[PDB]
Amino acid sequence: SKITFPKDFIWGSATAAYQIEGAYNEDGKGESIWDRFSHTPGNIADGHTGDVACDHYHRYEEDIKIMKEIGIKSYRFSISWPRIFPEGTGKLNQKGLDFYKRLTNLLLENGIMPAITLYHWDLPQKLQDKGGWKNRDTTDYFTEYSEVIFKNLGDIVPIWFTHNEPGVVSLLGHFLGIHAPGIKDLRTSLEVSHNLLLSHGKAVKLFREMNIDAQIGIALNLSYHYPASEKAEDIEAAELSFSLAGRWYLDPVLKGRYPENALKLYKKKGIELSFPEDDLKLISQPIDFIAFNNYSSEFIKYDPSSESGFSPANSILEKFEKTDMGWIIYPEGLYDLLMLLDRDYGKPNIVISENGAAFKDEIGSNGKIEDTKRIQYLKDYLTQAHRAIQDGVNLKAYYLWSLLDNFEWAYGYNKRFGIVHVNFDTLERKIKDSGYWYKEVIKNNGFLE
Amino acid sequence: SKITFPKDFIWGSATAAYQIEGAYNEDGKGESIWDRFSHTPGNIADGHTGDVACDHYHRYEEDIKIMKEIGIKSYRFSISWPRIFPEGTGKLNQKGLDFYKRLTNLLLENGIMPAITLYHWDLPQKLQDKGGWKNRDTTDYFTEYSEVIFKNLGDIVPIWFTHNEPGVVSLLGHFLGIHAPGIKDLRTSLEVSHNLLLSHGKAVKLFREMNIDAQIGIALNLSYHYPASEKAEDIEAAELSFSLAGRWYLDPVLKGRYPENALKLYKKKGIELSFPEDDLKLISQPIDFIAFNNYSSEFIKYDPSSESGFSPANSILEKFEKTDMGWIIYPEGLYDLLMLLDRDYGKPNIVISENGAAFKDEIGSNGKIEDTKRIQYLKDYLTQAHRAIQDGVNLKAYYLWSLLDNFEWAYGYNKRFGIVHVNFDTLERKIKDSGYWYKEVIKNNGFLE
Repeated sequence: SKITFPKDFIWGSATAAYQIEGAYNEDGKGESIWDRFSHTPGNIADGHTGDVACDHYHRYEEDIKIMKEIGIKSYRFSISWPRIFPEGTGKLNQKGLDFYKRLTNLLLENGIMPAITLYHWDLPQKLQDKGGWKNRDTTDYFTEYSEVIFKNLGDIVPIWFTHNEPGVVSLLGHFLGIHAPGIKDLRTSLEVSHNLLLSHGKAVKLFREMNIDAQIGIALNLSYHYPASEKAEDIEAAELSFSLAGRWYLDPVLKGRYPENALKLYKKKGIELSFPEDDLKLISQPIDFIAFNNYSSEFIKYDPSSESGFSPANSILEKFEKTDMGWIIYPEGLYDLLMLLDRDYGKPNIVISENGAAFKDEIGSNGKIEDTKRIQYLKDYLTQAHRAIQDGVNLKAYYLWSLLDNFEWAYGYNKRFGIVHVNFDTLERKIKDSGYWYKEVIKNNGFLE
Repeated sequence: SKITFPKDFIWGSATAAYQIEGAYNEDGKGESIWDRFSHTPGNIADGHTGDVACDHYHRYEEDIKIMKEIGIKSYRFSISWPRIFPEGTGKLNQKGLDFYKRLTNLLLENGIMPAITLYHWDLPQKLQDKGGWKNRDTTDYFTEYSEVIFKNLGDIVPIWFTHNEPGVVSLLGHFLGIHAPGIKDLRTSLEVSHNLLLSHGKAVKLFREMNIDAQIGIALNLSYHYPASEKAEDIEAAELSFSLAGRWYLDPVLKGRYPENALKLYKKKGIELSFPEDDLKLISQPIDFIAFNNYSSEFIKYDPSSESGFSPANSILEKFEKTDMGWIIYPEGLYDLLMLLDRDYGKPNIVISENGAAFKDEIGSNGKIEDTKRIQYLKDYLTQAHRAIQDGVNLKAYYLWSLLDNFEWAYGYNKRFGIVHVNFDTLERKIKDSGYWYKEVIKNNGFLE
């Protein structure tokens, strides 16, 4: 029927600093927890690292020329804290500022709109030696680094994101220890989650003290959690999952409270931590939008066997086509989530910081990546993005993960979310057909479903 | 019978940069191969690191005050290449220069004589990413860093050392892989040995050209290798040891050649390497003294089972008292060595860069270390040091390993060579009776054995 998005609708594409930049020990960059986690056997697939990656630190001219060829209206990227403070606090590395100052000024001049994320998982490894995000002092040092970025880049950068997916940091990084910094303790994982949100609060508070003419938010990891069957135990098992997962960070930020059903689950395993009541008021600090990262959806069943009181319903999930990551494809799962954010947090302004997919790419005998599946995935999800805007959602932006094939954390370079293929041996970019598609979607401001 | 050393004789004590300094990521210091090797499980005992160590970087005032309170006339220490050049070459780091500038000036102003080692194993990790010592271009970068140190600290600082124990670096670090950078390939272990020596040559050749009013040398790991029995297979086995071990580095430096018997061992397992045979004239470059590091002596027997063609004669070695390291005590094994270097290399000027011993220390109820064994060890070895000077040897200096308790590489902090006890929780120095002994031994010159 032709879908057309709002005229003012910002199209964009996203990347992260460690994932693409490289140059892990150049121009006075301090070590990050990821440099350190990446160097140790057993952590990354095939013993990959982010030492070189896409080498975006040197080749950012070539990238921007590509970005403009496709003609994205907004490039979402991450600032490396260790390039701005190698020691987390103290001596400013002016080289690392200049790089991001330059990059932003090349974006503005090429008519592309900058969208900065202030913490995309790096954490200087020096703050990790004094406890990292467990040491509350880190939340102040985050604010110092936030301050210096705002002074320099404040006004000229419209869209800000304090943190990317604090959910995965605390869960994978501090409880399961298959992300950096590789810690494995439940109590610590909950102390960090708080200390992260607090750090978001302190940045917003400072962002209002300075009065930067720009919009700030927080990028959360969010999926819809559907019950396995419309039965009291399974509906409740799902509501507890979403609470432990995405509502644990949504409710403190937007409702100035932690979800009760989750908190009860923690104390039933003999764990309470007395969050000071003032900290939640500081976390709840009003924000100009909520941003989130979606890819799939979860199907939870009741399970006394898991100490959680629930588990995935693998019976149901083995009915969907799966991405290369093993994650189900379910486009409507996006719509229902948008509607959940609309009908639980007061019709806020919504941004999509990340949405995309990972399929096995090849360069064919024609020297081209014909990733019809990625394209299929994309347009399916974007039809449900549109559907939600039609039914009254305030979705202001869509950022495609990712612009470039990059370092996918504990999977290494074995998974490609890029719309621009990157050969990690030659560092040659080949714009995918999902790149050329996206270009036309931005131009036409839609596609004929 | 009282022994008295020459009146000019320089008494000293020795430490290394990574073993005491700490501040492993402060004031722009680049990562080293040791920082990297320490941070990986299964390398260092009890997962110990040199991240903090004795924290000499911040507490050097205190450590000089002690150095002056005890006699010592010269302090031998190591400069961290990564503090000078974080990337091994290119951008300076003036904060790293100023630290070692300031340190040396406090030594000259407290009437103590500086003795600098230029490479004590902390190769910048960036150069290890481009092949490290196996990439010949590291032997040029070594010279660049040497240049900058000579410009600033050349004429002041009388004693220099190009390398520390390049025998261990190549054997442990690049064949056995139990030292940094952890590599396990024989071929690569000999290519590095050559590249290290070559790097020594280039530094001495650059020294002079600049015309620095001071003496340069090289600190080599050196024992004596006694045959198990006075038999043709055992005498020869012992000669082939030594040749692999210490002579491999002695002969190239002082004779301009590699030991034949050894080279013949390496071609018998199908391994040659084309020495450009003019590098060897650059390595052989005359040098003002030869320095070495002795602790024990080896007793080799013939062994067709060991693909070496020899092994330790455990039958004999189990008749000596043993240090905490498991190394035999044999004082006369110093003398015979001091006669072997005196005979076979043209009565050179000799320095002892290191001697000392590791015994289990306790703080008694009197809050004092009564390390009678360390004192016993010391005086036993020094008596044979004297004996060699009486029988003609040109031994100009003795440096006690070590001033402080430190990071003993793969053994962690489990081993104490120090004459100054260091508590690696509090960082409190308690001078170790062996310390107080050594103060009197410097003041009255020798001692009554």
